[PDB]
Order: sequence, then C-alpha cells, then structure tokens
Amino acid sequence: NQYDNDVTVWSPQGRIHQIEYAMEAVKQGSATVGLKSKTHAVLVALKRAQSELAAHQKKILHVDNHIGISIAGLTADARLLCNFMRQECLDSRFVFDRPLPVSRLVSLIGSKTQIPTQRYGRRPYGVGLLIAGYDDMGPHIFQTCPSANYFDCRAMSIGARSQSARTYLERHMSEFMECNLNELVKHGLRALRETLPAEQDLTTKNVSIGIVGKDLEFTIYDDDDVSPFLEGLEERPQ
Amino acid sequence: KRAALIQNLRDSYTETSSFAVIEEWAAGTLQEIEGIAKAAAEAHGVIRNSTYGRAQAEKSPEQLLGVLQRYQDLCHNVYCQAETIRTVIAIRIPEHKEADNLGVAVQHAVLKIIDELEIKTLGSPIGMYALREYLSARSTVEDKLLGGGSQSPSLLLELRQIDADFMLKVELATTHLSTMVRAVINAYLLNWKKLIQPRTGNLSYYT
Amino acid sequence: KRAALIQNLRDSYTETSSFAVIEEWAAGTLQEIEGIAKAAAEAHGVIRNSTYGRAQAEKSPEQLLGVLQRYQDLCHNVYCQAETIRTVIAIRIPEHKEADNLGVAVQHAVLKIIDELEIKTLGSPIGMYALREYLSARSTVEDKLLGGGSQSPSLLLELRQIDADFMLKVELATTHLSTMVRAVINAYLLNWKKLIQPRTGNLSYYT
Amino acid sequence: KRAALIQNLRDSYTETSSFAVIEEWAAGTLQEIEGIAKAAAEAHGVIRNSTYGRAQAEKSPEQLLGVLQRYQDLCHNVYCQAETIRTVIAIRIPEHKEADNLGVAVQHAVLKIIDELEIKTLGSPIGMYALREYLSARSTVEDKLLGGGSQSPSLLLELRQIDADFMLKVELATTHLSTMVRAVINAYLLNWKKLIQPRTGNLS
Amino acid sequence: KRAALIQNLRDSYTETSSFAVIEEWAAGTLQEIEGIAKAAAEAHGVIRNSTYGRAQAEKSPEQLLGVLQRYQDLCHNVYCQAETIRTVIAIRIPEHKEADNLGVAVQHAVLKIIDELEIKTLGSPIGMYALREYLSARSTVEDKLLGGGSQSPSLLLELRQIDADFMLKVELATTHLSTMVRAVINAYLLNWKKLIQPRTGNLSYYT
Amino acid sequence: KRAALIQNLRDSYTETSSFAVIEEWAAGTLQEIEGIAKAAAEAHGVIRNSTYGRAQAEKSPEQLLGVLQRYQDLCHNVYCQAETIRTVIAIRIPEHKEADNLGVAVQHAVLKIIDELEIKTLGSPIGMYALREYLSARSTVEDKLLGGGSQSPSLLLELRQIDADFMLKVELATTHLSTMVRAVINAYLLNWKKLIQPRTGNLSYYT
Amino acid sequence: FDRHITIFSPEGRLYQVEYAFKAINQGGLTSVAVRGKDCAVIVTQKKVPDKLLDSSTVTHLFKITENIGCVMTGMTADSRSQVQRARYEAANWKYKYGYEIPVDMLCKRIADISQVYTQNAEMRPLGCCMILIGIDEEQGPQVYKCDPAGYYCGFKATAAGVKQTESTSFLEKKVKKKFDWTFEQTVETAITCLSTVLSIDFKPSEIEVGVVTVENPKFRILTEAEIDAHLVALAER
Amino acid sequence: FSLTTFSPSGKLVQIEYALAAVAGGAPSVGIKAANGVVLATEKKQKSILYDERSVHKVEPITKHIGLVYSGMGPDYRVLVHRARKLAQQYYLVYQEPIPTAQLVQRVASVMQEYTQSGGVRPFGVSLLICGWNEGRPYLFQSDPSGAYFAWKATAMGKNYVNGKTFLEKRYNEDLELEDAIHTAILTLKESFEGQMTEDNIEVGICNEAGFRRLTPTEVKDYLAAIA
Amino acid sequence: GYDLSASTFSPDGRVFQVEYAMKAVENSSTAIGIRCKDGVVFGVEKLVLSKLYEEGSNKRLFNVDRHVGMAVAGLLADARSLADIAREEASNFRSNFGYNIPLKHLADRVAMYVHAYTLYSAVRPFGCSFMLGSYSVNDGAQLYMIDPSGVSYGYWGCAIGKARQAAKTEIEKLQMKEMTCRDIVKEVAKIIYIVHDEVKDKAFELELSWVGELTNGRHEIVPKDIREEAEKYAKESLKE
Repeated sequence: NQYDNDVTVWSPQGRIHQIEYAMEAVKQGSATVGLKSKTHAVLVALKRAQSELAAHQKKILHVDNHIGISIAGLTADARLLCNFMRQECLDSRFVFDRPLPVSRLVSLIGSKTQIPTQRYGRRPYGVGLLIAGYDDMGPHIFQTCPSANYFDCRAMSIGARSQSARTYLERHMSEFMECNLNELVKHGLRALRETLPAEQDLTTKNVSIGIVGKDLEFTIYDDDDVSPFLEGLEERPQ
Repeated sequence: KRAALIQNLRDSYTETSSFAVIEEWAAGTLQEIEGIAKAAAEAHGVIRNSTYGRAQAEKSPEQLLGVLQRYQDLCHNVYCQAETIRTVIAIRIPEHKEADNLGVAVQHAVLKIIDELEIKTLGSPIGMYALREYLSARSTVEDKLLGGGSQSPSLLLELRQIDADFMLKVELATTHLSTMVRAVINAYLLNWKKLIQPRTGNLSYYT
Repeated sequence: KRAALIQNLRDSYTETSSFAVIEEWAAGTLQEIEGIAKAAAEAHGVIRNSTYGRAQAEKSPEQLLGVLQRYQDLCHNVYCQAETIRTVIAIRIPEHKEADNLGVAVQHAVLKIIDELEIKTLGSPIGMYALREYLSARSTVEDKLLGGGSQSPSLLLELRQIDADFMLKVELATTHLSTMVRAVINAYLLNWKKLIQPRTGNLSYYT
Repeated sequence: KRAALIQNLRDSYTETSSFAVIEEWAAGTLQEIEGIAKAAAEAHGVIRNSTYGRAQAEKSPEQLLGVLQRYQDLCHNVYCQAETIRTVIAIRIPEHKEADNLGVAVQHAVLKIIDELEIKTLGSPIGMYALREYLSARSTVEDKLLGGGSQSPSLLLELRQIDADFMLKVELATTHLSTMVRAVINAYLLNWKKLIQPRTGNLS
Repeated sequence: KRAALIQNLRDSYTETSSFAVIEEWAAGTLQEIEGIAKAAAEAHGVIRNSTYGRAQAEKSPEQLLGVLQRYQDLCHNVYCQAETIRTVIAIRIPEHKEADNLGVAVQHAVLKIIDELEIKTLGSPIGMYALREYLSARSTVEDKLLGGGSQSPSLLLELRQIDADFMLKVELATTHLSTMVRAVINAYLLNWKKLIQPRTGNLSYYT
Repeated sequence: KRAALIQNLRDSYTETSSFAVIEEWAAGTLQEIEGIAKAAAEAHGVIRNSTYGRAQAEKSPEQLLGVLQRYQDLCHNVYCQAETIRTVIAIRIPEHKEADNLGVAVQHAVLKIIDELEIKTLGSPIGMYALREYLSARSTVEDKLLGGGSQSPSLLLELRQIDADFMLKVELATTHLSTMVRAVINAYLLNWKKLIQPRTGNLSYYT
Repeated sequence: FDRHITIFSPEGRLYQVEYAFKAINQGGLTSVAVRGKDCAVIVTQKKVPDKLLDSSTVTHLFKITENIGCVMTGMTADSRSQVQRARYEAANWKYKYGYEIPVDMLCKRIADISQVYTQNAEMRPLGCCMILIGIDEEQGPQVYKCDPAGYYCGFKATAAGVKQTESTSFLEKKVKKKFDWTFEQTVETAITCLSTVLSIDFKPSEIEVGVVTVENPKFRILTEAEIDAHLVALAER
Repeated sequence: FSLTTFSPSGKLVQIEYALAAVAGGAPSVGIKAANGVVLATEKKQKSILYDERSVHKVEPITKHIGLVYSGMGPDYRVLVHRARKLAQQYYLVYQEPIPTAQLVQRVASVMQEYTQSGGVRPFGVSLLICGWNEGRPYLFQSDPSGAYFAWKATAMGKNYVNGKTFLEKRYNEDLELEDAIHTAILTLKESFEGQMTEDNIEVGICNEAGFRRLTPTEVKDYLAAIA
Repeated sequence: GYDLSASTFSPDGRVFQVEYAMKAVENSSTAIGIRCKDGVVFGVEKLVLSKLYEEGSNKRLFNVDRHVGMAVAGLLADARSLADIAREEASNFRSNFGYNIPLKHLADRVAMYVHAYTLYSAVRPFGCSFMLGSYSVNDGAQLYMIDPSGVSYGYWGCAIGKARQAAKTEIEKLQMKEMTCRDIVKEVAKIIYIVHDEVKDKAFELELSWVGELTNGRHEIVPKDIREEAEKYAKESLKE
C-alpha cells in the first residue's frame, strides 16, 4: 500500500514489493520454452509483431559459440545483459583460451542484478532469461529472474501463458533425455503451442529455434529454416 | 459463459444509444424547455394582472396544471434518457487497479454530472413532483377560506401568491435545466472515446 | 478447530453461490424490472385519462396495489441474494496488514456498489415500503374527502395526482435499479478472481 | 498494586471467553437466525393471502408477536456477546505511542466491525424494539378505525400492510445480521493473535 | 504569585485522587453495575410472564422505578468521579509547542476516552434520565386507556412492552458501561506516568 | 492616526485585566461553584425523600428557583469574565503571514478553550436558561393535572422527577464548569507571555 | 516535521539525537563503573537466554589496549564498530606520537567522531554508550564516559543502561561519606549497586568484571573463580 | 525545515532556531576593562560524581586569545580545534601571532560554511572571543549565522537580557581587570540557582601577559565579594 | 513514518527496517547447525517448488574457504552476495598475513559489512541470517551465526528460519559435546524431518555438509551412502 515506491524499503511482513512488481514484467513478454536432452539443448520462442506489416521481434540472441539466450520482459535490460555476457565470454577466451562455463556466467549475472535490489537510484532488471549452453559438463538450461535469483532446470517456460507449456513439460520430462534432436524440438514446439489460443497455431513467421550441442555451435533458425521442424506436428483438434 | 454475459450486456447498450440521446437533447428537448418557460411566463403575467375572491377558491385554473404536467412529463423523459448514458458508461468500468485510471476518472467525472442532473436537479428550485406540492398547499388555503370562512385578507392574497410562485419556479427550473443539459452534451461529446475504451495496451516496450 | 470453522463457513458460500445469482440477475430479474416499468406507465396513462369524484374515494384501485406489491417482491428478492454475494466476499477478507492490500481494495470497492444497491435503491426515489407510503397518504386524503366532506377540488385532484405520482415513482425506480444491477454484474465478472483469492503466496525469491 | 489490577482484569476476560462466543455463533445462533427468517416468511406469506375486515382491529395477531419477541431476544443475546468480545479486546490495548501500531490497527479494525454489528444492525432495517413500534403504528390505525369510526377503504389495507411489512422487515434484518456474524467470525479467527499481544516486538 | 496558583491547583487534585477513583471503580462500581443488570434481567421476566389489563394503567410498579433510580444514582457518581480524573489531567497540559508533544497526545487520548464514557454511554441505548422519559412515555398511554377510555388491545400490549423495554435498556446500558469503565482503567494504568509528567528530561549536551 | 487607534484599544484591555479575572476565578468563583453544587444536592435529597400529590402542582418550591437563579448569575458572570480575556487576546493577533506563527497558534488554542468554556458549558448537561426550561416543562404538567384532572399516576411522579432531575443537572454542570475554569487558569498562566507579544524578531543576521 | 531528519526545532533541540539515547536501553542490561585510590572497576551482567550459546562469546567487556579497557552498553552491533574504531585510533596515536593514548584523549576522539553523525545527515548515530578505564602517569586512575551526541566527561562513578538513575542515587549516596577507597571496597560497591537496583542475588556466571590498578595497569577480565571470592564476602556483612 | 530556502518575509528559519539553542545554554559573561578582558560562565554538574577537572568551558586558542560559549559543547569542540589551526596557519605564513579580529573573521567563515549546504545543520553555539593585541583589549561575539559583533560587555545564554541590563546599569570604563571580575560574577549571580562555589563556575582573563584560566583558589578568593 | 529508513530512529530507540529484514528470515525454510566434539555438521530443509528444477539447484550450503562452510536462510541473492564477500575477506587475509583466516575473525569482518547497511538511507539491510562453521587442530570446532543487524555469537547448536523454536527444542536434547560427526548426522536429519510439514509446503530435499577430523579440515558435502543411511534413520524415527 505504502511500502512500494522504493526498492530499499522492507515491509512489516518482510517483503520488497518493487522486486515482486519487476517479476510481473516477465509476464508481459511473449512465451519462450527451453529444454535439454543429454546431448543437445533447445530454445524455441514465439515471436510477436507490433504492426501486421512489420517484421517480428527477435527473441533469441547469440552470446558465444556455446551459449545463447531467449528473453521475456523489457527489451532494454535484455540488450544490456547480452552485451554484458558477450564481453564476459570474450574476457574468458582472451585470458584462458577456453569457453566460459554457463554456471559461472549466470552466477555473474546474478551478482550484477543484485545491486539494483539493494541500492537506490537504479531500477531492477525487468527481464527474465532462459539460457541454453554446452560445456565440459554437458547441456544446461538456466532460468534467470528479476529477483537476482537463478535456477538450474531440466526444462522451463516463461512469459505470458507459460503455465500451459510448463504443465506439458512436467509430464514429458521422462522422455527428453534419450530423445534425438527432432523429437526434442517437437516437444518444445508442442509445449509452445499449448500457450496459444485454439484459434492460432505455429507458423514460419512467429517461431524461432535455437540449438547447441557437442558437434553444433549455437545456430538460430528463424523463418524458412524452421519448416523442417514444423513438419511432423499432429494437427491438433480442440 | 461469463464473457458471453459481458458482451451480450454491452452490445445491448452501445455508443449509438447515447449519441441518439445527445442528438434528441440538442434538437427538441431544449425547445420544449423553452416552450414551458414561455407558457409559465404567460400564466405568471396572467395571474399578476388579476384580483382574487372567493370564486377562485372554488376551482383551480386549467392553465397552471397544464404547465406543471408538461414539466413533469419533461423531467420523466430526461431522467429516463440520462439513465441510458449512465448504463452505457457503467457497464464499461474496467477491472479495479491501483494504476492506469485516467479514463476511469473521465467516467466518474461524467457520471457526476449525470448525477447532478437526474437525481437532484429534477427533484426525483422545483422538481417533477411539483403538481402535488401545488395542490396540497392550495387545498390547505381553500379549506380555510371556504370552511367557517376565514375573513383574513392575507390568506386570499396568499392564494394568489401560491398560484404565481409555482409558475415562477417552473420558469427558473427550465432555465437551470437547459444549462445543465447543454453542459452534459459537451461533457459527452468531448470525452466519448475514453468513456467507452478507457484503457489501451499497445505495449511495444516488451519482448 | 479454528480452521475447521473457517472452512465450514467458506464451503457453504462459494463463487458458485454468487455466480448463480449473477446469472439469474442477467436472465430474469431484468425482464421483471422492465415489465414493472411497462405496467407502471400503463397505469399512469390510464389515471391521466380520468376524472375523479367522490366515487373514486370509496374504492382503492387494485391495479395500483398489484404493481406496488410486485415491486415489493422484486426488491425483497434482489436484497436477499445481494446479501449472498456480500457474505461470499466478506468471509474472505484476509487478515489485517499494512501491505499487499490490492485485492482487499477490490473487495471493498465491490461491497460499496453492493451497499448502493442494497440500502438506498431498495428503501431497506422510492423503495420496498412504497405500498404503505401510498396508502397512508391516500387514506389521509380520503378521510377528509368523505367525512362532513370537504369541497376543496384541489384535494380531489391531489387524489388523482397521488395515484399517478406513485406509478411514476415505480417507473423511474425500476429504470434506476436496472442500471444498478447491470453495473454489479460487470463489477463481479471482471473481479471475481481477486474477490475470492485476493492475496497469492508465491514468492520465489526466498530460500 | 497497580499491576495486580491489570491481571485481575485480563484473567477474567481471556481469549477463551471470546472463542466460546465465536463457537456458539458458528453453531446455534446462525440456525436461530435462519429459523426466525423462516417464521417471518411463513407469517408474511400468510397475511398476504388474506383479506382484513373491521373485526381484525379488535385483536393483535400472536403469530407476529411471537416472531418479534424471538428476534428481540436474539438481538439482545448478540449484543451481550459482542460486548464480551469488545471487553476482551479493549482491556488489552497497550500504552500509547507514535510507532509500533500495527496490532492496535487490527484491534480498532475489529472493534469497528463490532460497533457496526452493535449499533447499525441491532437498533441499540429494524432492530431490538420492533415490537413496540409495530404496536404504536397499529394502535394509531386501530383507534382511527374504531372511534363511529372511519369510512376510509385504504386505512384497513394500511393495517393489513403494516402487519406484513413488519414480517418482511424481520426477514431482511435476519438475512443481514447473519452476514455480519459470519464476518466477525472470520475477522476474529484470522486476527486473534494480534488482538491479544499486538506489541510483542522487542529487541534481540 | 502565578506559580503559587499553579501549585495550589495541582496540590488539591494529584495522582492519588485519581488512583482512588480507579481503585474504587475496579472494586465497587463494577459490582454495582452487574447487580443492577441482574435486577433488570430479573424484572424483565416478571412483566414477560404477566398479562396486562387496565388495572396496570391505574398503578405504576415500584420494582422498575427502583432499578431506574439505582442506575441514575450510579451514573451520577460515575460522572462525578470521571471529572476528577479529567481535572487531574487537564491542569497539567503544558504550554503549547510545535514539538515534544508525545505525552500531550497521551493526555488527549486519555481524555478522548473519558468523554466517550461521559457522553455516548451516560446520557449526560439509554442514560441517566431514563426515569423521566419512562414516565412521560407511559403517561401518554395511561391518559388514553383511562380518558371515556380506548378500545385498542395493541395499546395495552404497548404499555406492557414499555414497562419491559426500559429494563432491557438498563441491562444493555450496564453491559456497555462495564466495558467502558474496564477500558478506562487500563488506559489510566498504562499511561499515568506520561499523564502527570508528559515532557521529561533535559540532556547534558545542551548544557 | 491608525497606530493611535490600536494604542487606544491595547491600553483599554491589558494583561492586568486578564489576570484580575484569573485571580477571581481561582479564589471565589470555584467556591461559589462548589456551593451551588452542595445546594443542588441538598435540594435533590428533599425531593428524593418526599411524596407528591395534586397540591404540589399548585405551587413551585422557591428552594429550586434559588439554586437555578444562582447558577444563572454564575453563568452570566463567567461569560462576561471570559469575553474580557477573549477581547484581551483578540486585539493583539498580529499581521497575517505564512510563517512566524508560533505564538498565533497559542492565541488560537487559548481562544478555542475559552470558546469551549462558553458554548459547550453555558448554553449561550444544562446551561444558562435552565430556569425557563424548568418552568415550561412543569407548567405543562401543572395544567394537565388540574384543568378535569388527569388520573395518570405516572404523571404525578413525572412532576417529581422534573423537580429532581434539574437539581441533578445543576450538580453535574457545576462539576464540569469547575474543570473548565481550572483548565483555562492553567492555559493562561502558562502561555500568557506569547498571548501578549506573540512575535519576536531576531534581526541579528542582517546588516 | 521536526523529528525525522537532523534539523533544528523551534525550541532548539535535536530529537533524532535524543532518540539515540533510548536505543541504549533496548539491550536490557545495565553497566556500572567505580573509581578508587589505586583501582578502577567496570561491571556488567551476562545474560544468556539459551544453553546452546557459548558463554565465552557473550561479553560486553573489551580490551582496547593493554592498559585501557571498556564496557559497552546499548545495541550490540554498533558497539563492535565503535570498539574497532577506538582500537584503530589508539594504534594510530602510538604510530604517530610515540606513546600510549590516554583515556582523556581516546574518549574525546570517539566523541568527535560521534558529533559528525549529528551534524551531517550521511549516517545514523550509534545507539551505544561507552565507559573506559585506565591508569594515568600523574592523574591516577580514570573513568570516562561518552555519549551518542559527542558529550564526554570524567567520573568518580557512573552507570549506563536501564537502571542508571537508581544506580547513580546509590553511588552518590555512597560517595559523599568518602571512606578509604580500596580495591575490595570498590568491587563490593559496584556489585552491591548492581544487586540493589536489580535485586537478583548474583552468581559468578551472571556478571563479568574488568579491573585495572596502579600496581598492575594491564586490564584483565576476571574469572568466575575470582568473582566468587568477592561475592562470598558480601553475605558476611 | 530546509536551509537553502527563504521565507516570503525574507527570513532564514533554521538559523533562527539554531540561535534558540544558544538562548538555552548556560550563561556566559564578558567584560572589557581598560587593561584586560574577563570571561566567566556557569559550569554546574548534575551530580557529585562528575569530575569537574576534566572538561573546560574556558579554553585557550593561543597565548593571547581565549574562548567561552553558550549552547552545545560538542559543537564547541569543533570550533576550538578550527580556531587553533587557523591561528597556526597565520603564524606559519607571517610568523606573527594572529590578531583577535582576523580569527573572528576566519571562524565566522567556518560557521558560514555550515549555513549554505543541504545535509548540514548550523552550529548551536555562540562564542565570546577575548584578546590582547597592539596594547588594546578586544571582545567579540560570533554567532551561528556567520556574523560577529564587537562588544564592550555582553551576556549570552539563559537570561541574557536582564544580565545585559545589569551591565548597562553597572558598568563603565576607567575600570581595571579586578573591578570587572567582581561585576562579571555579580552578573552571573543573578541566574545562579544555588550557592556559587569555586567549582560551579569557570573564569578566564587576558592581559599584557596573555590569556590564563584562573584556578579554583583564585575563584574562591573573589567569590567572597573580595576585589 | 518512522519505519521507512535505516537512518531513522523511533521515539523508543528502535530501527524497524532491521526488524523487518529479520521477518524475511522467519519466512524462509529451516537450516540447522550443530557443533560436535570433533567437527560441525550443517543441515538444510531444501524445498523443491517444481519438478522441473534439477537436483542441485538453489544450493544453500556454500564453501567460503577450504576450512569454512556457510548455511543461509532468507533472501538467496543476498546470501550469494554475502558468500562472495566472505570469500574475498578470507582471500585477502591469506594474501596479507599468509595463513587461513580464523572464524571468530571472519565472522566479525562479515558482521561489520552487514552492519554497515543498517545506517544509511541509500541502502536496505540484508535479508538473510547465516551460520559459519570451521574446524582446526589449534582453534578446534567453531560455529557462529550472523543476523541482519550485524550481531555475531558462538554456538553449540543453532537454527535459522521457520521452525527455529521447534528445532532448538530438539537440539537441546542432544548431548552434542560427547558425540562424533557420523552420529550427529542421524540427529540432524531426524530434526529436519521432524520440523518439516508436508501439508504447509510440498516435497523437499535434504542437504548436508561437514567439517572436522574425518575430512581433515576440509568442508565437504556429505557422501550419498551416508546421507541415505541418515535419511532412513529419519524415516524410522518418525514412528513416534
């Protein structure tokens, strides 16, 4: 009611409401899904256009040859954090001539985003990320939150209407491990489809896919490179 | 289901159902308001230029009851028309929030003008139920003048003053009502866009 | 224990119990209100085409008592199931805190609208006890018209005007009550998520 | 000693003395409210389906008097138990300060509910003394009907409608009081911890 | 001198004058209150279990006048004892300032409860002068039932209900006054140190 | 000249005139208050220890009229004495300003306390014109009992209670007026330095 | 209003600095210090609520230098900061000037530090009092106290905490008779004061006693086996 | 509330309220005789426990300049240090002891530094600065505003008005340093709420030989109405 | 009001922000730590909100040095930050003095960093309490807890979080000063299973760590064969 206009203020119940409100900005972006097998990690997004006669907003970003992100929230925070990640990875290749692990990148991201939660005169980062990568420990899927917290995940969906995708993924986790790439991408696409209305469906225009693995750098498939992955989806009735 | 109820309720009361009211008010209601004030001034000038006796207490004029009934019929229609606009705005109040309430303020601002009109300015100086207020007083004076017949002259003058003050009251109330209707017309025509769709969420700064 | 009492309360008055009332309001109550608004205007037009005398004092018009009893039953039935929604919302107002009261605000905001519907628009312009308000006045006039009798004709026309005015009262009160119900329907359908579970405990930034 | 006067008050009016009230309200008082509403609906449906004559003015119907006496007794008991809860809360309001007033807020919030139940709802539509009001409104019409009485046709119907509007009033008032009791129950059961020790916050 | 006047004011009415009042209220006044309440609840059942006739209008029962007089003599002493605490507090409100007004707020809050005891709970449901209004209400029935007389049964039953209601009111008012007294005792005992000396201390760093 | 007029005012009503009232209040007025109070108790006991008949309506005891006239005189004297202090304070409220109003608040507080003493206590429980009230309320029943005569027994006791409750009212109003006067004494004697010279300029940091 | 930020009020007062004297009483403990002809003693009570705490860590006595000792009263976290600053200042004094800091000077250095917090709105004041003791070359034993506002003074005896007025009454009643002050009389006086104002019949576990003497100027915190020796003598006479 | 803000009348309110903290401190007397200057003040303790030989309201700045104050001692200990540094800066540049007027100027500059920023309150002290330079005595009075006044005699603190009228009616030139101490103690005796002892006051004088704080023996000597 | 900044006092000398920061620790899951005769053992009640999170996410036991461990309860980002500070303190200590930092000293250095956030208007206090634990041949076993205010005390047994009362009421029953670490593991798991409520929140994971002779002054996660052998004892002792 009146412990809300600042992030340096606790409430009598032990809560900071500006952080809880920044977490509500992830629910305003379009839905993204992330999932991993034992060999590959996949991100599929659903892109959104402002005007019908324009291009769709880009949802997946390249960070290095072994890490990539999909974003839901404010665009500016995502563009700042991506440029942070890229330089933190270049700084690791310069010194050690090795790729930076993903745990050590998301730890840095959390350490970075923790400051606006505690010092006044700066806004909390109102962006959530799903981070797919591959290092010497296998594939990884990481969620990052405006609360400066981060999780290691088997799969996750964030954004508007993402509970449907989460419910889908929660009952197919037992298959993702021994799935090949086609089946894994198809599970991702079906979980994403569960976030749409019954009117709409997936299309070349509004679907982007990001894949990384042992013998595969982080590639992005946007418009016509997606149509191999769509062919195979059962035409669901309602 | 629920959205079915909301849309079946909103399509029954549309922006056209309020613009038609505004049109009729701008066109004919104001001329009727003028014609009632005209006739009230005529009857007032008639009552002034006359002297009263016992014969006036034995029957009421056909001239003033007509004016009062016409004012009553006016105010009934104005109330029933204002409530249409009231419904059109009230079935479009969006869900409660602590923010994004700049169109809700417009809604609650025009509903206050409609509240100042209908519940109060029509009496739902004088209101619709003025004919009974005239008849009760004139009966109180008549039963004292007729009976023992009271020989007080100020009573017989108070009869004549009751018959004139009510015409004066209607003449004033018609002017005030024309003012308020002309205010409501502007208030609707300058704000009808946020009275209908008060919230717009083309949110471009989110990915 | 205590939580058992809380749950025994909240299981007897649910969102279903209130959605039933909203559906019935949107289905049949509005048509009954409109029908009363029709019948009142019919009776008003009838009594306007009349000429009252001593004969109209020794007989009450049943046509009026019917409409007034119908309005009485309507107001009673609307009140008693508005209290249902009130209880539904009131047995869920969470514990008192100086924060996280964004749903408590919705609860109170809808209960204000329910107060408006309940306590003034049903007499708990004219409301539930309109029939006694009609017959008291009409008896007060009949007792003088009959006696020795009174010869003041303004009294005799006051009889006519009472019988017409109360039908106009019902005609306008129905018009207003329709709007007040159509507003509660929307206010419920847009907010029943926060009227029921106002606070949501899902705080992932703790351990 | 001064501090003994405190505990000799606070020990006679404990949380148990108010939780007993809450339990009895949840158990039996709600059913009694339901029963009075039932009886008022019965009598109101009976008197609507009738036709009064001048004989009716020479006797008061007991079906109405019993119902009004029953509602009177209910409202009296509710007032007493509400004041019990009020005393329990009010003997525990702590010393006056400018800060640490988050539990005193809850205290005054529930006292507002108790005041709302006591004053606006028990008459202490209609509350405790409906019966004497009924009797006055009926005595006027009876004396005006019985005297060479009155030849008014609407006066008889006014009597007939008094006799029914009062049952309507009792029904509505029961329906309304049930809601306030059910609200007080939730308030108490959710806030009784801060209604006893609102200011346990100390240093550590 | 002026300080002589201040000190002679404050020597006559000190803390012990108020602690005497509080200690007597905690012991005897409460017992008197429940005694009056039991007497009134005992008197209610007698009139309840009794059919009234005209013989009860030619005689006023002493057993109710006694209870009303007892309540009156109680309320008198409660008022006169509360004014002692008021006079002890109000002659120590220090000079006006824009700060250092914590104990001043304590004083005003403890007067904000004694006025509540004196006005809205003591009459200076019912209050001190119940005994005059009981008689002026019952006389209005006794002059009608005796005149000739009157032939309404509801008037007899209202005489009965008048005799009963004023015992009910005494019981309820005693139940309320006990709560108010118990609430004043706690407010005095938890704040008497700031009531007498509100402004305290003068620290060494101001020199 | 203008300052000459302000000087003629501020010389006629000085601090000595306001302190001469406080001395008299602290010395004689309070003892007169307590004397009227014991006299009211002395009278109330007589009525409580007495039976009334139809003969007591044929004459009013001068014992009550004496106490009522004493309270009348006391109220008049205190009203004039307090208006003197008001006039002393109100001819020194200085130039209106946004700020530098730390003594102006003192003046307004003491004027508010004096306004309380006047209106909330003197009537200008019971106030100045209690004698008119007593004589009217009694002259009603004395005519209702004589004519012919009314057989109402409760009326005969209501006469007795009219006689008694006014003495009780005096006994309480004196007890309250004592507290009010004792509060005004402290307020003045603590704050009198800024009631005369409320503003005090410090031009030390100017050149 | 005139109570939230460190501004002046119309009567020339600083209420946020007065409210920092009220934080001294939140810990709920009382400290006492007494001066003798050859000794100076500090005393406080040691209240563990749990048996799971290590009693060795629960202390309010501190060693600033080998020759200066302290007892801190008030909010516990503020006291550690003020104590570390006292230690830093005592060390830099000797680094700069070549001899050990007195108590007269360390006290006013802490006070000068505390006054800046009242004159600048950067930082809050510390809700802590501080009593120091030490033996001087010519002046003899010394007892010094400093406040959250930057006030400091020397004392013959003083206290800090909740029972401070009813301790300074005991102490000013005993000081006037001017008996032959000694080590044993000093410690007995302090313990009797803390026993009277609390009425607790102390154990050796419920108090901790630090002492400094002209014979041994080194501050030493006493053992439970040495407080018992002074406690038994009290019951005798 | 704020200090970088004028009122419409054109007044600085926080400065006026800082002077109210001076007007409530212990009294302090100042007299400028022909061959000296006296400074006297009330040094009274709240108990017999306070050791009065540990803190001083009369302090030296140099061999020939000295101070007293009314108000806040914490604020006083800052300005004492600043004045002692400024005197040494002057000596380091010019190798001459600082005059009594230049120190007052440079100290009022310090008091003015704390009147112009937000986040700082002014000082709650006024000063009285005695000196002996160029064969003439001096006495000044610095305020929290940054303003100074040269006086022949004055009084600050509690009852600073009657204590000044007493000097207006009981002070002249053609005095010397011993007739002025009696007058200063008599001016302090007006407000002394108790018996004046050698330890309840504190005295300092300046002359050709320089500034000196008197001892309790010398105070007890003249406390007998002697000289 | 008087409860919006940590630079503000109340008229009774209280700073309500620091208390509201403890209210956040009271609303977090429970961690305990017990000092044995030859080591220290940490146990945490680790809640799994979703089945989509891997086993190993939101680790609430941290290694701050090769002889010091850390368990936290409250806000977790704050805890990770304070762990990062406790690491650079011990790092700089070895860099400047050349040996492992003691725990009484590390506790003070972190307590002061935490206390510094209770004084200013531009920052809030930390929203996490935490325990530190170490073992050395000279310094022995040690267990300190640090609160948001900046207080630091030693312990033989301690708990932080929701079920603090319920857990210390079970820890006082233990005669921890007699026992070894492998026997106190059983007790740590038993207490965590006693205080956990399955209806108030969903399933949970047990997380344990050690430091003592049996690890040679090396803070370690407990092996699986022993954690399961203790979780079993926890189940079999719930027959009570």
